[PDB]
Parts: sequence; structure tokens; C-alpha cells
Amino acid sequence: WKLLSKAQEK
Repeated sequence: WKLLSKAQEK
């Protein structure tokens, strides 16, 4: 999930 992957996609 984007909101869950955003942590590594900053």
C-alpha cells in the first residue's frame, strides 16, 4: 500500500 510503502518511498 502506498500509505504503507511511503515509509520507503519518501
